[PDB]
Amino acid sequence: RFLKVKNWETDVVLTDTLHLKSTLETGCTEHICMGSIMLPTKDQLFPLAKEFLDQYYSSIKRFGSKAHMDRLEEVNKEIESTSTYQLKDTELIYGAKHAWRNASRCVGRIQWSKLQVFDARDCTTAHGMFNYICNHVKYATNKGNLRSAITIFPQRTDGKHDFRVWNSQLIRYAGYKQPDGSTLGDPANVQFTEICIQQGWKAPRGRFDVLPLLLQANGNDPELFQIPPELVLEVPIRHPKFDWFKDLGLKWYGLPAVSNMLLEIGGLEFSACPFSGWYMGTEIGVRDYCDNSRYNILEEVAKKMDLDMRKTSSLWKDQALVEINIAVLYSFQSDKVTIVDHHSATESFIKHMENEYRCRGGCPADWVWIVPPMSGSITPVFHQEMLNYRLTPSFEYQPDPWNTHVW
Amino acid sequence: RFLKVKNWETDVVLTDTLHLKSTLETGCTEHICMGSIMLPVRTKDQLFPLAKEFLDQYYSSIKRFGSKAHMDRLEEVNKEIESTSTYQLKDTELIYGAKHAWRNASRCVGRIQWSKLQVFDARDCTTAHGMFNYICNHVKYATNKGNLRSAITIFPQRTDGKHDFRVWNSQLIRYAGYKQPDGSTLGDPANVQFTEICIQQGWKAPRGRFDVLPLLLQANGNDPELFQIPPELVLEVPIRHPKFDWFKDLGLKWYGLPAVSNMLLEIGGLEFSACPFSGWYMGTEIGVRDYCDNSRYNILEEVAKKMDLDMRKTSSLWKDQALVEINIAVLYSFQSDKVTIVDHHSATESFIKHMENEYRCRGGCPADWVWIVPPMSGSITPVFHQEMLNYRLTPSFEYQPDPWNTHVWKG
Ligand code: HEM
Ligand code: HEM
Ligand SMILES: C[C@H](O)[C@H](O)[C@H]1CNc2nc(N)[nH]c(=O)c2N1
Ligand SMILES: C[C@H](O)[C@H](O)[C@H]1CNc2nc(N)[nH]c(=O)c2N1
Ligand SMILES: CS(=O)(=O)C/C(N)=N\CCC[C@H](N)C(=O)O
Ligand SMILES: CS(=O)(=O)C/C(N)=N\CCC[C@H](N)C(=O)O
Ligand SMILES: [Zn+2]
Repeated sequence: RFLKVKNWETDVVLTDTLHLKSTLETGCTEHICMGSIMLPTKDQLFPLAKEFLDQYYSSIKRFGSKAHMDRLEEVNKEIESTSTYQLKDTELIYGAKHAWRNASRCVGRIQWSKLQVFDARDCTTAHGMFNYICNHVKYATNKGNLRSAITIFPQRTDGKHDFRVWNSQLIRYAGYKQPDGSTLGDPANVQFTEICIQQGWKAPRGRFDVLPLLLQANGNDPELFQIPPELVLEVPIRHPKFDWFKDLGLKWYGLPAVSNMLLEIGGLEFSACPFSGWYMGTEIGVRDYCDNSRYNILEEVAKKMDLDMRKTSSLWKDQALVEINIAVLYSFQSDKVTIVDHHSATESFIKHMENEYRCRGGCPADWVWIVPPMSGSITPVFHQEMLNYRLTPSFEYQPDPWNTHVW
Repeated sequence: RFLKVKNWETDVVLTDTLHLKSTLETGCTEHICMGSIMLPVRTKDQLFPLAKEFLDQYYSSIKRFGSKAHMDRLEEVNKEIESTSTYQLKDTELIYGAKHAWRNASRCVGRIQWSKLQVFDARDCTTAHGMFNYICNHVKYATNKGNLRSAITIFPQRTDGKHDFRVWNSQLIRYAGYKQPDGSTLGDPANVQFTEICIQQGWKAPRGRFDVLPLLLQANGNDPELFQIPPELVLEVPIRHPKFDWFKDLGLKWYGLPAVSNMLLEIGGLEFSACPFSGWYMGTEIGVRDYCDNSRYNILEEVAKKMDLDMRKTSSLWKDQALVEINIAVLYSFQSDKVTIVDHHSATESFIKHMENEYRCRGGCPADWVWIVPPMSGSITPVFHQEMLNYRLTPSFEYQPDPWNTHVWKG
């Protein structure tokens, strides 16, 4: 019931008690671990509301005050009458920060308390959503000095009036299937791109075409909008030693902004809650550029480096991988666009874990996601035992809207 | 029930039914995943079901389930248990058992090889000297002048827990570690405590950076005894780099034969507490972990210094750059000397093929992703993208506590 985690490089041992406050299920059982699986009424709402308000009032050190009991009454009263309730601004902000704090897959949580929350619950139309999102993009980008932000659209009602951003991220590149059988641009976005085209988007059919936004307000049919190009900061990729690197014609965008998740606070469900921070370099250099099902540039880069590609044991893939990732960090830094390397980020996360253990009694963490996709064991997180469990408020996956929506 | 796993790179989806045959616990629950935790005397009562389950599995494997030979063996084992409180495995069952413990080892990426395992039956051994002789033969056979062959040597099983056979070494071949008065460590820091024990037992330490440790062997619950492996049996590889001529001057070498000796082999409820086994190295074990872990030889700085990398900011990726060069050197050296080794690309690609074959022919393949994914270049290996299910099958290899913690010293 009190659980220990050991760091095997430092022998530091931490005791976790926070897991007892865990509510949602992991997918695992006593017989089987599913740790590496990517996706494992009024009666329901009151305990959920109560549990949240209790933690909220405890956090402002007013647990069991007349203000607390009054609010609990108030939220119960509103549920009994309307079947839902509305969060105070203070609760919304707390809930949002805590959903980030509880995100077991996020290595960047040392930042969790510095999150600008944009309350867009007064939004009613897709044009309204576009305005809120441009404002978020501009604020967060901050001319390259990135600031974490979330924009929160109105909460789910009967579930037939959902607000959704159909894009997986606010800013992403189009993917096209070609007569050739190959893919131009980002293969991850082939399906969404087709949905955009079918909805009327004029695709430039290039390698790095910034997708349009497909915004759904109030369960209505979604609409297309182009983000003003001047609000989309992009970084040309060059290498500090290889003058040829630029001829690869690579670029990426500065602002990572996940737009397809669901924010749950106090049992209320926010299906449109785009949030943004900044990149760890490996996300772009290792995953986006080198995944086989992504831009898959390893072959081309190794060729320019004139590495012996005959045998896997020459580690040509590993050498190219490093140089690609040096270029990504070099380019962002040269252009003064915030980016963090995996050494620095994982070091910060260890310090964050220690803070969380000291001040909160633990930190839910998913090792499979926290350890970077390159140079795993030379980062301190590789050697850190982590306990994974689900706390609320949370960010949850939700099904892609096109599978669900009724036209 | 049927459980699905997806490969997110290929979209291949596999279906697991083998998890239904799993009995032992994982450490996880519906409320908590312990997938990254390193470590999360039986009665006659519990022994016969364990034997029956194992013998049913054995007789099914040889297509003799429900045969007279099957039934007579169950009765024979049952009678032996009630009469003697334990039983003895037939040689065939021992071989099947040891191979299956390997097949079931969810943290092992090398399992494509599981069916080729040379099993040395050392159950007639009685003394530490007898153990030394068995182990020398295992080393020489497995080494095979660099053409490494997988092998296991199996000493007598546990009886009352007071007469255990144990190899105190964590591997048959490993380098000494010495803590210096100034707090620095000479040699391998992982082996400091064991080295101290060896010295206290009477080993004369050469006190260098790569001294092969003596064997410390316990037979029949007796106090352990020291022995030096003949150096001519210990194959070692000097580490050099194909392009960097200064790399040799780091003075690095490593041994060719990895031979884990501190695990317990469980077959049909019987416990083999001394069962050293060996295969061959994946390059990253040495080049990433043994050389570059901060708490091991820790060579990253020195290598990057010699490479003249920009070491003032982590964001130059100097550590990553040096890491690749070290790992190229390890593979180049082993290959140049004709000592078996496998790179992490080959080994993981082979593992995915193994895993797919196991799903099709066995109904599953328990695998621990945390351990299977290599410690460098994770996502450019196919295993990173493979969903895996981890569960415990028997026969199995288990951790056991270190014997210096439990041993009753006779004097
Ligand atoms: C400020 C700098 C941040 C850094 C460096 C960072 C880093 C990361 C990384 C590397 C991942 C793994 C992503 C992947 O492999 O696709 C991740 C996941 C995640 N992050 Fe953070 N993040 C940051 C900010 C934020 C913010 C502001 C939020 C929410 C307010 C957040 C919430 C999440 C969530 C929910 C996941 C898991 C998403 C999933 O399961 O796909 N992050 N983060
Ligand atoms: C033939 C070539 C083999 C290769 C390339 C190989 C590869 C590996 C690697 C890389 C690991 C993780 C090691 C670590 O990080 O410390 C491992 C673990 C393991 N292997 Fe294999 N292995 C091989 C043969 C064998 C054999 C012959 C056995 C037993 C018969 C075996 C049983 C195990 C077990 C039980 C583990 C988990 C050890 C632990 O939890 O500490 N392997 N193997
Ligand atoms: C199958 C496996 O769970 C999957 O590839 C995971 C592994 N670790 C990951 N880690 C991060 N940060 N992001 C990912 O997309 C993944 N993918
Ligand atoms: C805490 C964590 O479980 C621990 O460092 C593990 C991670 N994965 C590993 N994987 C392998 N192959 N070997 C190891 O020693 C480890 N160590
Ligand atoms: C998008 S975010 O909120 O800042 C969190 C983060 N840094 N990464 C999340 C997903 C981004 C994705 N891995 C990508 O490479 O585009
Ligand atoms: C030792 S073995 O049975 O061949 C399995 C294997 N390849 N590795 C297991 C342990 C070796 C250890 N990682 C080492 O670096 O010495
Ligand atoms: Zn688990």
